[PDB]
Amino acid sequence: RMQIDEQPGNAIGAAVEGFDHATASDADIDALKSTIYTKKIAVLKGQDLSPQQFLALGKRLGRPEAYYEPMYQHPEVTEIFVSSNVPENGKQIGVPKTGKFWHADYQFMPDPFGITLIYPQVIPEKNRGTYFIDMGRAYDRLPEDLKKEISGTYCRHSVRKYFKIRPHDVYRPISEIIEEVERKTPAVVQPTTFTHPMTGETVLYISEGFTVGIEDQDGKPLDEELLKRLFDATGQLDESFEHDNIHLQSFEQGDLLVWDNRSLIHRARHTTTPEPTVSYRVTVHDERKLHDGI
Ligand SMILES: C[C@H](CC(=O)O)NC(=O)C(=O)O
Ligand SMILES: [Fe+2]
Repeated sequence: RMQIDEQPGNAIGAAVEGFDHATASDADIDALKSTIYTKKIAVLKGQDLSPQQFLALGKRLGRPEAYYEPMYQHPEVTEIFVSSNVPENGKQIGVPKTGKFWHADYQFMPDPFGITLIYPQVIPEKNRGTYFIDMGRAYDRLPEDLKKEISGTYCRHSVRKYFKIRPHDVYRPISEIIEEVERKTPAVVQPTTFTHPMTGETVLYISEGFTVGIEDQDGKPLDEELLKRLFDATGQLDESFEHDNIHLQSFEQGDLLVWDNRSLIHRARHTTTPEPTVSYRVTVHDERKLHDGI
């Protein structure tokens, strides 16, 4: 039935053939999750699923959690995060072109989930994909001066930079929305590096989209150049996307991307044209927290 073909050596990614979430065994799920923690990306091939079946597939990997802002939610399945620029019956479903920035999912939240699932529905014919950076691999290749400078430091993550304007936000003062974002989703504090509870790797838990500051042990803020140097060194400032840390993951019809939300930061690659693009997303919590300090 299920057959996992991992990429050779330390290459990122792994293809999964003949996977049926309804008939997959417990050993198939454990082996798949083990591939996600080690190969970071698991591409399920030939997935023809309804929105209800996509949620049932995500339930096999963990406990799904719906996005906190309801305008992203699928009308039928509230646990499905919808990124869509294609109206259905003239109504806007989801939010158009999400995640066009380096980030980890729910990084700005106090308890991020460990597994992210992406099921593209409408795929533009050419320049479409998703960039990826292994922050565990990025920390290992950091310069020694940066490793010891961030030792014992903390980082603050906030969605204040890419919080999308909601339909009911029209005609409201922009400072009224800013204070609402800082009230409902205040900046969370995480250690700059944590230990992956599944693999034991040291993960540099930062992202240009969500990480807004860096502090030492006492919470005393450090110069924001330290964060900018970390973004530059890991490849999050390369607008050409030719950095060695950057991996471009494309997909065909029927692919279902399941990747490690602890180690990986990602960025949506969209066309420079108004070409239709629809993607469904399910995000689940596994048997452990983001790290053993949460
Ligand atoms: C703000 C952003 C959605 C968007 O780009 O509109 N949130 C996430 O990506 C997530 O953490 O799930
Ligand atoms: Fe995302």
